Amino acid sequence: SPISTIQPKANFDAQQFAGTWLLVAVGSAARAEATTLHVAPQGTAMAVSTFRKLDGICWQVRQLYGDTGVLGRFLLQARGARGAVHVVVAETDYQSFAVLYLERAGQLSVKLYARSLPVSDSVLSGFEQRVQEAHLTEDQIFYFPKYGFCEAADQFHVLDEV
Repeated sequence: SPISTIQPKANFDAQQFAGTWLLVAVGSAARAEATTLHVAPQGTAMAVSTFRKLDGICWQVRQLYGDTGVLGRFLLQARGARGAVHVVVAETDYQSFAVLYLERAGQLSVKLYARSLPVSDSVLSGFEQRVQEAHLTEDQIFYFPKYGFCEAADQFHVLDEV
């Protein structure tokens, strides 16, 4: 459980974390992009919508980040075939960036989100420093497009995992 060694944002505040986040980069060993997150607090848990533009069409996936009893630590419960996904919001100033850790089947990934572009060089370097500390190489870092985002899908392109 590599993600259990990660400290969540102290006194994580869902209210300040709410809103829109843009995916900047992902560090993962896991073997059409431009992603956007819409976060809305639901008491203790967080309702999370993910939007991705594929071949011009915007798709939306509605999920629920369940409260795990530790502020800043969430759980995307397993969905039969889909293994459970542990989520941790580590570093974040709520106003410009967020570094999140995800774990599935014991495999840790690190994601960098921003409120708007461009992201500061300091945050980018910080993220890179966190990626190597998670035992991931520079070649396991994937930077997403700064163009191609979308944040609205019609009823025919919405997947509800809630």
